[PDB]
Amino acid sequence: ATGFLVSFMVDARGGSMRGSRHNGLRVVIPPRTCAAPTRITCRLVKPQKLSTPPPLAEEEGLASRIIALGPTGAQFLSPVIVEIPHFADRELVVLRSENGSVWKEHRGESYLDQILNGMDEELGSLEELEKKRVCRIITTDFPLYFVIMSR
Amino acid sequence: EAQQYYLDADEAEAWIGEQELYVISDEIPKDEEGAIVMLKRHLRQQRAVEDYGRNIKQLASRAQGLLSAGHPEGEQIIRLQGQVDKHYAGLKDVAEERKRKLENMYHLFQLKRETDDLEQWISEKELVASSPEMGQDFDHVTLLRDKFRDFARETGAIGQERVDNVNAFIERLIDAGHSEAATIAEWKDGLNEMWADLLELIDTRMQLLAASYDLHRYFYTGAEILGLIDEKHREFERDVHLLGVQVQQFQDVATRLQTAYAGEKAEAIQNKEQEVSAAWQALL
Repeated sequence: ATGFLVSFMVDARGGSMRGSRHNGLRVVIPPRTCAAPTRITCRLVKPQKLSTPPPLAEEEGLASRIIALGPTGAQFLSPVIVEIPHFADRELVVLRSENGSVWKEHRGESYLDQILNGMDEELGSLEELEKKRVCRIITTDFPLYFVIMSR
Repeated sequence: EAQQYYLDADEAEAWIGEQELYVISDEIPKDEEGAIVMLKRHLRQQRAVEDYGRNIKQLASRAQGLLSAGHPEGEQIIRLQGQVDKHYAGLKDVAEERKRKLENMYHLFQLKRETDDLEQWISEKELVASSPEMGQDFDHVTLLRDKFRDFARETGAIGQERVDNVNAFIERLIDAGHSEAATIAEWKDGLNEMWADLLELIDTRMQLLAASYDLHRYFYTGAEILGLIDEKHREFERDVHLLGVQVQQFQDVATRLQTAYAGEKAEAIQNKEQEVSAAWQALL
């Protein structure tokens, strides 16, 4: 029942947390992935707030709000897992922006058992995620923004 | 006298028509100011209408006197009076509706302004809450930690009041019955959510800073202990057992703290623990 509104503390003992407002929204920081106690923030921002919203091609569309994970710039020692819920011919693509001005594409499977570093957490099958409509972003660092789009 | 009634009735009718089509207005205020002006003007106009009621009642009284006296045109006269009464009632409604509209637009402008100032204030408090600044030494972190505590408190106190006030206000509008109550409610929800987020952001920032304080407090304590071991070494039976207890505590702190860090930082913690232990053994 320990969920977060917008942030939570985590140290090298690792930790996993779900949005209390949004259960599907999940952050997993596996043991040994950050050097010290770190304050993780995860905020869902409306597109209308950016000065450079993700450029949109003809049949392209956003499938989630902008996702800001903090602190911006944070480097982890290995990768971290963030699961983002998204909304329902075309294809899911995660985009990220290091500083808010340029957007690029971001992109595991067998890595799962490894990157958890021994954590007793029951990650879903990629197929179960598709049914519930959640994206799994694996990253070793936080850019200013991540977003989910469909092309 | 009946002849006189007709003129009076025509006069009242014309006055009602004039107030309804030409004096009262449909204009829609663009802003709070505009609304206040329009409301102030409307209320005087409405006092005028209510005040005219005396004229109308008096006329009915005459139409009734002229009817009960058995005037030849008593049926004609009592009808005109019914028509006047009706038209007057129509004007009072139209005036009341207008009043209801202006109050709604006005109040809503106030609330919107007060909500906006508050949401902005919250947005500002959040930036202070997001600072990464961890502080270079123990005295610096002590400073940040103490400064942020004061900030968390001043913000909690002032903010909760302002939040409460906007909430009570929003509720009063809804309880009095407002045309925009569905929209006002979304505002309350949005505002209350931001507040909760701010209080959480404040809280994690505080936890971050407590942890940072602990790390610097440890290293500071290590330095003090080394000096205390050294002081005694250069130098009673009881003092050493006591310094010994202080050492045992430091040993416990080092292990607890270790679980939280990894790599370079965690080692620095272990190095300093052993350094202290080694120094301690030399003394014993």
